Amino acid sequence: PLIVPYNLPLPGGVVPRMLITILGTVKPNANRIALDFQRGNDVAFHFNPRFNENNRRVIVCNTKLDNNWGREERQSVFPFESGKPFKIQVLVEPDHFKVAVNDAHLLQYNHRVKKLNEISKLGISGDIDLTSASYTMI
Ligand SMILES: OC[C@H]1O[C@@H](O[C@H]2[C@H](O)[C@@H](O)[C@H](O)O[C@@H]2CO)[C@H](O)[C@@H](O)[C@H]1O
Repeated sequence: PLIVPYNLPLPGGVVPRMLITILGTVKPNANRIALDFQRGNDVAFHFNPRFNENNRRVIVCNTKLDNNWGREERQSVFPFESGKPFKIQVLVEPDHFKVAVNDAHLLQYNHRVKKLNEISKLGISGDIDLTSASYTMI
């Protein structure tokens, strides 16, 4: 497998029709998963499934600019399960990141960081075994 935290370069950054596919297994007793699309120190798109936030499972999305978190966008649909293999697909669209999990549309995140060509790293972290992380152009 791959080592977590894992950082995947996005050469020349992200562009519409770029599809990123993450395969992994959620650890038993997992607490968190995080995908961080980075523009230098800023986090353009933080995708953060939380398995126990006040005894609820929730996905938090946010952007971090100059070390400051913005308005969180929370999704209560939680297709992840401890112990079980997942597929995360992030499709870059002109106005948002489109996320599907195990082939089901999960959420959309309107681009707050506008310089898409400067979002050049994807950090992958959390309580998972990482099987594969790749991108393609569709
Ligand atoms: O917004 C993503 C960001 O959240 C941080 O935790 C927040 C928490 O979600 C919020 O409910 C609370 O009031 O403030 C905390 C600190 O901002 C996480 O620490 C961070 O990892 C990100 O996931």
